[PDB]
Amino acid sequence: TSRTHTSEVHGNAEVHASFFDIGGSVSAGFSNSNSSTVAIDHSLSLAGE
Amino acid sequence: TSRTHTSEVHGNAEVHASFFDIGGSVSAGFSNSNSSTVAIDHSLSLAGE
Repeated sequence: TSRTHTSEVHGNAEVHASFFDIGGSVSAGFSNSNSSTVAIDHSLSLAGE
Repeated sequence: TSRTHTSEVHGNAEVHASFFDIGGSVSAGFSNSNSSTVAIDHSLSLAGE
């Protein structure tokens, strides 16, 4: 059982160049991810000697 | 318990082709993280010999 909480961000860039228009930008934001993960695992093991 | 800190660099470049439209979108990105990773694991066993 894992209540794994990951809080992230966004960041990039972008520019524009042309015959007419020159522009730019920067991508920016925020994030928060959480994964409510549960599982189950069975196992056999047979050993000889 | 755990605490992931995933960082990143990037560098990108795209150009779109149209009739009278042109432009180069050269990019670069970076996005860090402040996470929280935790889990509770149970187990039984039965070793019969």
